[PDB]
Amino acid sequence: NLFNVEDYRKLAQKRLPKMVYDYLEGGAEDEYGVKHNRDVFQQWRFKPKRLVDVSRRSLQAEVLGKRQSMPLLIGPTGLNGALWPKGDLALARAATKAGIPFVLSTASNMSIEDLARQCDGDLWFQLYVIHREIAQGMVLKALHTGYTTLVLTTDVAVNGYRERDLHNRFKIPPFLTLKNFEGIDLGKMDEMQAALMSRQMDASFNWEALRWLRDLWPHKLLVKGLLSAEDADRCIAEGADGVILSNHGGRQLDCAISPMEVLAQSVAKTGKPVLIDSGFRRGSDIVKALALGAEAVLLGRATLYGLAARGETGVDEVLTLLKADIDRTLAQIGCPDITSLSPDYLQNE
Amino acid sequence: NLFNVEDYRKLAQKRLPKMVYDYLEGGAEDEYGVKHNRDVFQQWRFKPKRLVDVSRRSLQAEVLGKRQSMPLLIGPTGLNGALWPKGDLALARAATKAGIPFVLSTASNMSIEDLARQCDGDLWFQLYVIHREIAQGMVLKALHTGYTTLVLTTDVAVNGYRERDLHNRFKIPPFLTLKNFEGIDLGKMDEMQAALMSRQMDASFNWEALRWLRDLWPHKLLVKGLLSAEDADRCIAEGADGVILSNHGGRQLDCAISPMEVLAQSVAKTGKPVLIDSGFRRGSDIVKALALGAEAVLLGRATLYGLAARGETGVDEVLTLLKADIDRTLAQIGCPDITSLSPDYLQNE
Amino acid sequence: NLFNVEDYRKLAQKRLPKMVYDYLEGGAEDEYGVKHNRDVFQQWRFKPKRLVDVSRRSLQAEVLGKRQSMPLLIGPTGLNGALWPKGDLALARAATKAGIPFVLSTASNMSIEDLARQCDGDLWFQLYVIHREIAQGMVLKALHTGYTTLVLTTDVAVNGYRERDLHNRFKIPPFLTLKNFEGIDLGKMDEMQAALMSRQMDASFNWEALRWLRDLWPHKLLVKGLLSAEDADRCIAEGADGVILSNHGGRQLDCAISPMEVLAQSVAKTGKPVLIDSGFRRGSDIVKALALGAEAVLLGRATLYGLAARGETGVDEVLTLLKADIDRTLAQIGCPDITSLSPDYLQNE
Amino acid sequence: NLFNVEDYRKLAQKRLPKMVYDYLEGGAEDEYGVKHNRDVFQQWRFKPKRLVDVSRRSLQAEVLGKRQSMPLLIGPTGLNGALWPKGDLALARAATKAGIPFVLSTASNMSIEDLARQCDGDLWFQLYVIHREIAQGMVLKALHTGYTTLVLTTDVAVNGYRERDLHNRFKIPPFLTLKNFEGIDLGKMDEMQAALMSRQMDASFNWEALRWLRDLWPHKLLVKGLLSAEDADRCIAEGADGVILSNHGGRQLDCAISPMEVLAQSVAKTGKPVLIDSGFRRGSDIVKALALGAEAVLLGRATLYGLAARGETGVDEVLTLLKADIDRTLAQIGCPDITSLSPDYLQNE
Ligand SMILES: Cc1cc2nc3c(=O)[nH]c(=O)nc-3n(C[C@H](O)[C@H](O)[C@H](O)COP(=O)(O)O)c2cc1C
Ligand SMILES: Cc1cc2nc3c(=O)[nH]c(=O)nc-3n(C[C@H](O)[C@H](O)[C@H](O)COP(=O)(O)O)c2cc1C
Ligand SMILES: Cc1cc2nc3c(=O)[nH]c(=O)nc-3n(C[C@H](O)[C@H](O)[C@H](O)COP(=O)(O)O)c2cc1C
Ligand SMILES: Cc1cc2nc3c(=O)[nH]c(=O)nc-3n(C[C@H](O)[C@H](O)[C@H](O)COP(=O)(O)O)c2cc1C
Repeated sequence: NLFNVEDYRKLAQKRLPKMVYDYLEGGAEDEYGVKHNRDVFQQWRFKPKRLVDVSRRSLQAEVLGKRQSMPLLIGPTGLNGALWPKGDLALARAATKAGIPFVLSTASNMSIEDLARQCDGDLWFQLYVIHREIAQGMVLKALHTGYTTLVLTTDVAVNGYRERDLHNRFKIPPFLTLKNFEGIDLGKMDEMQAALMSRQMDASFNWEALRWLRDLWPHKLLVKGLLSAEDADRCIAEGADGVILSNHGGRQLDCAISPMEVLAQSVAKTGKPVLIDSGFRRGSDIVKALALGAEAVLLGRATLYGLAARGETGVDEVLTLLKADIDRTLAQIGCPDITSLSPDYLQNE
Repeated sequence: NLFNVEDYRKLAQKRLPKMVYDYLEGGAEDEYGVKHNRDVFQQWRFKPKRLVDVSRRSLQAEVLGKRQSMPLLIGPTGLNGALWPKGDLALARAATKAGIPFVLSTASNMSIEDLARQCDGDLWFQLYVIHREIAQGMVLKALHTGYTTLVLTTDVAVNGYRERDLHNRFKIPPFLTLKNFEGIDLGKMDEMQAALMSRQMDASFNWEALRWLRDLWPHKLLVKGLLSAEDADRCIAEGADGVILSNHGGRQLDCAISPMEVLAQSVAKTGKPVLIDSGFRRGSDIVKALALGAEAVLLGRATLYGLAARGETGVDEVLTLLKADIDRTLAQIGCPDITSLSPDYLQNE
Repeated sequence: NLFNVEDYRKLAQKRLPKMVYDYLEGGAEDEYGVKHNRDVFQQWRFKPKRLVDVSRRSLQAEVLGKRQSMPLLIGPTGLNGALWPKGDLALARAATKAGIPFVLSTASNMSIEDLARQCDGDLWFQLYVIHREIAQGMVLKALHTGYTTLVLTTDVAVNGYRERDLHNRFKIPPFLTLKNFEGIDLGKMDEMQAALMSRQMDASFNWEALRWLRDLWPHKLLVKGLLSAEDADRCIAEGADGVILSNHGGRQLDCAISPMEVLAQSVAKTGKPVLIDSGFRRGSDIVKALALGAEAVLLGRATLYGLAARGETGVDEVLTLLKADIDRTLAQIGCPDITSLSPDYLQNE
Repeated sequence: NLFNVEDYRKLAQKRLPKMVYDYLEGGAEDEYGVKHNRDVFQQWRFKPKRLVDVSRRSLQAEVLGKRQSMPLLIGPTGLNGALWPKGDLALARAATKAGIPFVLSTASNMSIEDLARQCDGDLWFQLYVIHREIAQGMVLKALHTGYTTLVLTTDVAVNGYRERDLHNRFKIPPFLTLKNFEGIDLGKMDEMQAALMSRQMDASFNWEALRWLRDLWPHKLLVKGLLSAEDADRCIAEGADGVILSNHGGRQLDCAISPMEVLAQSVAKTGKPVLIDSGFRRGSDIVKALALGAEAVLLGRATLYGLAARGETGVDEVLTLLKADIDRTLAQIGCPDITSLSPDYLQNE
């Protein structure tokens, strides 16, 4: 009985040790955030347009100007190897077979260059800045190995207070190593940035630092973790090619608004691509966001449930159900072409 | 203990095999739709008018200009034979004894001409278009056998994702055959529309196609499955004599609005009869809709519970309770004549 | 543990046979009405006024111009004898000891003249009109025996559909007889109004009939069962000295609004005393209504729980707790004199 | 597993006898008040500001013009000795080690002068007026022993109806004595204010009485128990240096609004420090209040859970978690300096 994402979550819960499952499903503090991420979608309902010819439908769409099979992406999630062996490759291959980009996390278990060597799909790289110089190295690595777009996630200045992990004394499984930080120096002055091997990131990274990153990277640049049209607009003003509204899937700040709450506003104010993630499980959630103007939706836990439960095949499976889910929804609301979606198909509840 | 519709649902659940019961009660995906269909009625409460003489009450009303015993109809539901032997006849006979129309489904187990031959009540025919030519045949059949009004349901361009059926591997019971598609050709060119024996309808049927249907049928024409005043108005502009606001009882699109949400607007904009279904269980739900301007309410599952539980007699029983329910409500709110209902008797909550 | 009304309900449920308890606690259809009657009070919260001298408090108040100990009344409830022997007397005596009026029901187990003979408190009479002439007899009886005010309840044109009673085949207990209809004629022409010994009232009683009643009764006249400022205002225009907003404690129309929803409006429009009942259990509910302008609150089930659980003493007990409850609330919100209550002490939620 | 306040409540429930636990956790009547106190915080969510340098954060803040480690205080709670031996000292010492004030209750188990003798932190004194002359004595005592600020709580004109205590026949534990009322007179005329040894306070204390208190005390004066901007403003007009919006943690009036409902208004109207308590458990609740303009938040039950569960160490523990909680929240919303908080970081839900 694997007919939707929730079915995959259930199977994933059965196969993962409790501690790993909690680490994946868990959110910050009371988890009112993850709940809100799901509940916010009920604020909109569909007003389908009847008697529209939907015999020929299209989910094809440009994201940052580049055509892909559907406006979905497998977003950046770290420690995927803890969910399934070579999790990073499995995810990237499923995304490639589906015709959509895959975003590699700075905390991946497979290195930037190894994935590129083993997968020919559209690869994006998600950057966490712990040490500027180290960040510069990874960015150039990604550039030199053909990663098409850079994603700066800015919502982990400090670690989220996830109590499930605290109660389980969650210790990052043995085998899992942060590959991208592998083999890095040890001079005695020419430097002790080695001190920067902590569990905390550079809490000082700011707008000026973004300019630095902007000059460093030549291709499409996105800023992830935004929760206001004002921040999204500033990002564009500073050179970003688009943004990813997100609350990190409820794992950072339990009382953060859902990105869906500032989606329409960010789209109207920035005039640039506004991607989004956090809370997406049903094709309907996805269509609601696209209808409000989102360029694309990034999947977090949805595809991880497929990975955890059945590896690569599970990811392929989750993506085909979601694709068929989206397609079916378009037919039902009378919007044959996904690029024609508009607020017109929605009713605020 | 058979005092209301819910009591009949309970008895029906006891008598039907689980798989058939799930197929009947089930909705699309999370079933937030069927729930919403029920919950929306709580958005209105009654403000009765006291000291009104209600010693003589009338539920009589014209629907599409034709008087009937009460503004209710037994709506189109397919595979009624799966709920009770000769389900279609049982329903039609109960409706006839009650003085209200019965709508035969394109997917009925009794043929268009057989029902007409065995029942003298007001018979309506509900059309699903799978193959144009086949549709034309059924429409002419219905015309020639005395069906008074034609109903085009437009909300099944594609099949609803009903997970209860998927989990039960629901296979349309053996005996049940789609009678109306019986004995149809097999030429080798003069044609393979035989290819059109799938579980999918003509997803291309559009406004132009509606005109075609409009010229084909000479009597009253209604378009069912609408969820916007704009669509309802276009239907009238294209020749329809009225519409049936509906979300197919929550079985097609889980996040569709309830038709009750666009009822008042459709009535004010079209100026033509606006019938409605989806979620009706209590006489109060019915009176609320009539008060908002609905010409009539079509029963879906309510009368099917009566059928499933006690056959024809069960349907008669559900209709007498509902009639007495409506009558009692009119007395209580001080509107002796059902045709005098207005938004004045309601309080938006 | 008898510290509030709910505690008395619990004890009453333990002492009454289930069928009698259901008949008392029950509401119409789904009982969404009784629930709403309780829930509506949460729409207001208190904004107390601090540093006000509340060392000397007063609950004394005029109702229809006549001073009483507190703005409470034990309202009309029929078949009180089914809850406790000589229930009507017990209630009337507790009310008298408390300094508030008691309203005798047309369906009481003790006759109009017997109660007056055995209780010297302020007695009101509640009239149900089944047969005009019979009604005239009771009204004159009440007049001649010293009942101070007449109450016409208008919300039982037809009986409420209470499903608990239907499931229990509730048969009015053996002993209980409708005393006020005792010993009445049997001519053969001079008449068969004997036909009017049914379970249904005069559904034709209207505004003209109210004028008739108005000319018949010389003292204070109140119309009970109103749910709109418009009806309340018409009642005043037709001669009523005040009204009682009420939905009969949720036992008549499950979807009726709570009288609390039209309280402020009725007070502002009529300019006459507006009493109210339906849903009152906590002193806070009572103070909220008084603050919104209600002249007084009638208790229905609250005092019946005291009666059912411990007879007269139980009623005395419920009234002293409620009085102390009200008094304590006045101190806490800083309104020492109950007649100084105003919307100023409330916050709409 | 002691990672947040709720964890300490759980441990406290395990260690305290039920009767003492109920006396601590309990609220007035239905306890809809305490629930509302918690629920109201969900009316706001965070809109963090990204790309802000939060590598250096500050929780330091002035309260009534005096710098302290963070805008928190351990508020006045009586009978602390019933929760842990020498509870008052334990609380005061934990607060002092944390760098924040401690407020001694008039009903403390340790005397005004004994605490001052044993603790050198910032000590505030909370005054309940039962007898004017007795009140004057305590106020002068506090003045002479170095207490920095006086707090008049005005929301106990009468005792709250807490039903948990009534059901448990809660009798103030044996050992616990009201130290501050110790050794006081017994003349025969020069007086029987001895009559004022009841469980009730001076219900007459009013605005004029506040002036009296104002002239008596030379330092900072705060009025606690306010629930309206109008009352808060009057307090300032009468000489108070600030106020403490509060509903006494839901223990006095079950339907009282939460102070959070008049926080912004009180801040805008008075132009003076507006402190607040009632319902605070998560750092997020605290940051929301500060963002709305509160000068500081007083902890009631939160720190008592630490006391009850692990004495002084438990209090130290609750304060370090709360401090780290607040600090983490500031980083996450991008407001490095706690004094820079504004409504800008919130989204009304
Ligand atoms: C186990 C797990 C690991 C994650 N790792 C990262 C990461 O390394 N970098 C990043 O930018 N986001 C990371 N995220 C956040 C995701 O990019 C995404 O914002 C989020 O999961 C979306 O919400 P959803 O899980 O409801 O889809 C992670 C999320 C989860 C659940
Ligand atoms: C078992 C079942 C079969 C149905 N079959 C049909 C059909 O063949 N044609 C059609 O137009 N609607 C069909 N409907 C939808 C109904 O016409 C009606 O819109 C719906 O049931 C109304 O909602 P309700 O079930 O809450 O009353 C069906 C509904 C159910 C529950
Ligand atoms: C058992 C029972 C009997 C009643 N009998 C009468 C009656 O004879 N006449 C009348 O006017 N109202 C009658 N009422 C309605 C009450 O006057 C009153 O409106 C109602 O109970 C108020 O609501 P509450 O029960 O929540 O207080 C009755 C209510 C109950 C629960
Ligand atoms: C057990 C207990 C004792 C209290 N004693 C006092 C007191 O003596 N004086 C006072 O002003 N407030 C007193 N309070 C109220 C507190 O000062 C504070 O307003 C309240 O607890 C804040 O709510 P919270 O408990 O949700 O934090 C008490 C509260 C509790 C729970």
